[PDB]
Amino acid sequence: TDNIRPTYQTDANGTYPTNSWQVTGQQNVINQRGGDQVSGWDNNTIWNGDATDTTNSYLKFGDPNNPDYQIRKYAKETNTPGLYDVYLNVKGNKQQNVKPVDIVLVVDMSGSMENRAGAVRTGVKNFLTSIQNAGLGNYVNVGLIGFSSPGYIGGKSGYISVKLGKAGNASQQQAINGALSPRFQGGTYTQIGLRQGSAMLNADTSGNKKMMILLTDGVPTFSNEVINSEWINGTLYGTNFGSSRDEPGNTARLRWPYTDSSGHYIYDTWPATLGEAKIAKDSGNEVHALGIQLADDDHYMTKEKIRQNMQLITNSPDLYEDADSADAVEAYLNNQAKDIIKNFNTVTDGTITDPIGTQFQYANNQATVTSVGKQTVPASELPSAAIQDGQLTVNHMNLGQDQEVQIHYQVRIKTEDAGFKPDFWYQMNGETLLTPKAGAAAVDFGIPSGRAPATTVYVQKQWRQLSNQSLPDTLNVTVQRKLDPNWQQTLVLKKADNWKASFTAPAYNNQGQSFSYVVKSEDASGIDLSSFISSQNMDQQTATLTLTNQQYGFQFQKKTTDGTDLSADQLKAMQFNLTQYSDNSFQQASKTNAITSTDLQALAPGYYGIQEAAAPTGYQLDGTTYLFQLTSDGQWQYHGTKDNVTSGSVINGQQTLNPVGDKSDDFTVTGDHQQILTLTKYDEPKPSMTLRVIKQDNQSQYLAGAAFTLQPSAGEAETITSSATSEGQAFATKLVADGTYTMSETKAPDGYQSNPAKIAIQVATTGKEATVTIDGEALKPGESKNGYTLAIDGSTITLQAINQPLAILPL
Ligand SMILES: [Mg+2]
Repeated sequence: TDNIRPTYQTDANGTYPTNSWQVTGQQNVINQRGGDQVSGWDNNTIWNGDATDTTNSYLKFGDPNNPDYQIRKYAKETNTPGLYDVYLNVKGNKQQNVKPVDIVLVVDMSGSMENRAGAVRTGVKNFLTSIQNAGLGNYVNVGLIGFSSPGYIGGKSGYISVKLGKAGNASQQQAINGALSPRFQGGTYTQIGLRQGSAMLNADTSGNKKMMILLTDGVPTFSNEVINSEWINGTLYGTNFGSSRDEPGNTARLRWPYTDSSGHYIYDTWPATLGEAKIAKDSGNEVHALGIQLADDDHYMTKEKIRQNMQLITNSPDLYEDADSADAVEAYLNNQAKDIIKNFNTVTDGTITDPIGTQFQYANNQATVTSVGKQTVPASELPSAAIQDGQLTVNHMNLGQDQEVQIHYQVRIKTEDAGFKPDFWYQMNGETLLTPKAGAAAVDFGIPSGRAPATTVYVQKQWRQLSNQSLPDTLNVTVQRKLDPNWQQTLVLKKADNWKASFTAPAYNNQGQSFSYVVKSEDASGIDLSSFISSQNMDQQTATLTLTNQQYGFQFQKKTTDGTDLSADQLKAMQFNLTQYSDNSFQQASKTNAITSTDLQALAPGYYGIQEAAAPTGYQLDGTTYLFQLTSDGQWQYHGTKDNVTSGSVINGQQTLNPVGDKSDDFTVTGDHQQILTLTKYDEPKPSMTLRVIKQDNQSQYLAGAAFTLQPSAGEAETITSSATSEGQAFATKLVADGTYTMSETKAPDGYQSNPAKIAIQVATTGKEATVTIDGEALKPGESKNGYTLAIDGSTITLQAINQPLAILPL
């Protein structure tokens, strides 16, 4: 068998069969080639791996052309990666060139048998036929002893005999069946049957197995005189016999009982009959018996007692059976035929031991046994197969000519273990052994190997910034998988390579699925990324783990309740401050910076406030500080105001805020990934006043052409020229609430005296009234001072100015 012990190699590619084959179209399993003891390994390097195959890649023991047994172990990958079908096939045979067995049929041909007789005739004929049809004709010598009583069947002898002969032989068959053909008649001298059957068995010392099968209805009515006897386990056994005979004829009970030379009482034919059986057994014969429709022995002995006695004729009770009908008789003999045929199997109570390989686990604990040879192994003869404690064991294998069994189980390669190598052959079994019979040397199945291939996984960084400033040139990341505490993979993602790198890993996990990877970046000292909030996704289709760094930000837009546009001048006086807080109480600012309506400020997760500190010129100040939060996962939350802090509501799309006269402020979340929080802040205008000048000469005529200039406190100077009309001329510049202004005639018209008087106007907080002074002195509506008369009607301030002609020395 040296020529067919599977050999394995181990090297940088793993451990695998040196003489191998592959399954057509699969690259991750490798099996052991078949062979025979003469030629060695077969030439079959690839075939389909179909489990219904019974011809390819077997290891054949004995005659290469007619093996004693042949075996196969191979694996095939399933449609689930890492999960393999494994199959063990074993086919048997009938033995060749071994000694025959000798069987003597000992047939009760007494009258009490004849419809018993007819089932015996047919049963015996089928017994011989069965052995012939199984090709064991030449391995079974069968003889016959038929008994009745002296004078009937056998003549004086009381028995007939057909010598031991091959069961397969036509003339031997005829001789046996011809001998059993006369009508059964006479007494029942069971002792002579047992004696002569044993003598036939013992006539040589070839060393063949010796077997006697006794067919009787169980009541011996003739026996030899019992001379000595022994009591053994509370039954009486005759041990020495005279030539005189006890002849009760139609019952076992003696007419004239006696005490024998061992001082034991003999009152029936049983001591003699059991005695003779004991003598046969002691000589090395195996005695089987069929009790055919046992009936009460008149009113002497119950059928139950007879049955008890019958169970002592055989070597053990096991080897006595009852037959209740003609079919039971044929079935018994058929089963005796099968048992004898089974005797010549090359595999008898055979076993397989199959420990799973280190790098594999059982998919499940199911080991399915099926018959697949041309001759069926019935469900009751099929061996047992069980998986337990990392071992598949197959027991009670019984296989004759053209009988083959297949055992199927499943194993999964473990890729997750810390030491696992992809693209590396691991054996699916430990040493896997058929022991075909008790005491026989074990023989090896060929062990398959499996592997999981490596695959390339890509890691990519995606940046979504609010600027397009310089990003870092590199970024360090760490990959992990599901969380696996040993497995890690660091990578350097580089601007130069489109922010993409790769690693290799096993293509699938312990369950044959793609690994779920997670990735995280490390801090880079030279650049601040607290304003980026990362998210990730493995796209199995592209084999790419993308880490998305999303920048978040805040901005505001400023509006007016009235609906007018704001000047660039107006926006110059406006101030907004962004505050950041330490915690969700917003009780302590960590910082406060100016933010304009053209800014988009990147924000790290935190707590924040936005407040108008100064209104655009013309508009009222709303000093409300709105409070908000950017969470760690890029959620926006509204936390009310400084006056009334709330616990934080998620802002979903928009969140309407406090009323501003006519309108409401709002927070609105914008940008394509909700990355921008936009404040819309409204401003309501300050109520205002208009200033107009009426101009006259010293004689009540309106006087065009006098220049008057209005100087706002922090605003811009405006000059107008008087009309020659009662309506006068207005300034376009609105005198807004709280505002300070001065005015004077900056250019008298030609021929008129300049008037240097200084009008100061201070508008009330309401913006619906004003206080007026002139060269420091209070001037009230209706009153006059230094050429000016004041009137105030609603929100209109009117100054009537009188111009004096240049003085002339009169002549
Ligand atoms: Mg009888």
